[PDB]
Amino acid sequence: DQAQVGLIIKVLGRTGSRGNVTQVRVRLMAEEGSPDANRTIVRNVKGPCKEGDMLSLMETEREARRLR
Amino acid sequence: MTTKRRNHGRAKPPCSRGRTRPVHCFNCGRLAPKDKAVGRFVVRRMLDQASARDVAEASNVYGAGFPMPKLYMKQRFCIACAIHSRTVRARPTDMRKRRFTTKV
Amino acid sequence: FYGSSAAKDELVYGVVHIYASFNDTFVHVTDMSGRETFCKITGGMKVKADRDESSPYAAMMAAQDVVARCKECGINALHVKMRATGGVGTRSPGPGAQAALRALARAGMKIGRIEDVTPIPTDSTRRKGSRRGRR
Amino acid sequence: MSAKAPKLFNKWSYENLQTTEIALSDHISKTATYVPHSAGRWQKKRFRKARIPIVERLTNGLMFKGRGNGKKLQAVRLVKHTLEIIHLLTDQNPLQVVIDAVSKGAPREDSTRVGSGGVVRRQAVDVSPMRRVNEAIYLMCKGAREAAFRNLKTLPECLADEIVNASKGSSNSYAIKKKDEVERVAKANR
Repeated sequence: DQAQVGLIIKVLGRTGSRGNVTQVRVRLMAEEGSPDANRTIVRNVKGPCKEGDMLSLMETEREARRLR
Repeated sequence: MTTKRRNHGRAKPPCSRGRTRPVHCFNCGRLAPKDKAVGRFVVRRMLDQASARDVAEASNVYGAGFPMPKLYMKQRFCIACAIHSRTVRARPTDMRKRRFTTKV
Repeated sequence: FYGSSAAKDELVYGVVHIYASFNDTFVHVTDMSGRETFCKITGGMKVKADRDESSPYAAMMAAQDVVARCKECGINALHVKMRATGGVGTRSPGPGAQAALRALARAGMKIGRIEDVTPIPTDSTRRKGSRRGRR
Repeated sequence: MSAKAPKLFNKWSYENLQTTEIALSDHISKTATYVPHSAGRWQKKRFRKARIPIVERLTNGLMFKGRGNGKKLQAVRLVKHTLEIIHLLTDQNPLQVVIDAVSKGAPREDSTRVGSGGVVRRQAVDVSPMRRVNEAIYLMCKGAREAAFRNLKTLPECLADEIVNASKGSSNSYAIKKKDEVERVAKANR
């Protein structure tokens, strides 16, 4: 795997409609000053989240919702 | 029957033309008169903000170097078309008479 | 090597035609000539199931095998030309646009002088459809 | 003195322990209490369930399916045995093995139904921290009941087996196979 920490920088808002999934933004604290222009990816999350929560990322360069 | 709309859903006034050319739709290919047809102007981005950053990094002569172009188009829609993507919606009586002219 | 050896240690400008539609996405390779080419990639090779061959994921997965084959052709810098659809189609690209660009940039290829090159008519033939539309 | 500042299960020490992951550190907490037996109010608020260790949470969700099942005190009787077993098998403090297993059996990415058009669509959806914890626990301790259901001769021992193999990443464990197969859809389709 890749386990790449990121801090939930804020609650982006509510996306989905099941009452299940929320769409939230992740900020990379994984970087040590390595170049990232991404630089804060939006990620869909499963279950409850809170700000300052670290979580591992199995993927990077995610725009989440897209047009689909 | 009842005159629901004075201008009849047209920008064509009575006693002038009585005929204005048909125009295709960019959805379903339906034809309607130009005046009836529902015009919008899009100004569609060629990159999302999120991706704009990443590409402007790898650029030197572009992005920072010149502001990115956009795809411009006019979009003439049918009635049914418009309503279903909810960019035109039903309004109460007082509001239906309002216009905003050709400005956004 | 196979690529540059008389343009080596200097950037070389390819051109990349990107055609995004709602059935597939294409990524092509041209060299500021268009008379000779090195690779033709389709979404449908990377991802199977026809719905998902025009999806964002298709684009990005394909894009990495642009970069793979460009660095063997001496190509480093890439001009890009984004194309929507035909002149009797729409004026909208599919979802495979905006995905491909970012995938290439992040993969260390330079990108400059992006353009919008698409066939828009002064006027053309009767558009496919009917008077009453598709319904 | 010698039980004022010192804190044990009854011989198992919490100094040794370290949180294995850095994704999780506010949903995995350390024990100080000498039994995982509950007596408090454990929920009232959205996060108030992460103020407490994985041990307590696990022992409560250990089994259900009542018929005259002895609930909490009974569960604790099995906890004791399973800790001794895990200890001599890893040759290391059993507690710290639990810390590991909960993290490494958890699915870290998922994919869900969320599409429309008479059809479903799947996207890569990251698993939240508390969910990694909870889901892992449930799967491990589901495995237990199924293993002894008509089968084996073992009563606590299956728990110890599972917790070991989970910490090793071995696909014997009921938790590990789930993480595996889910991620083969959620990193093969976005």
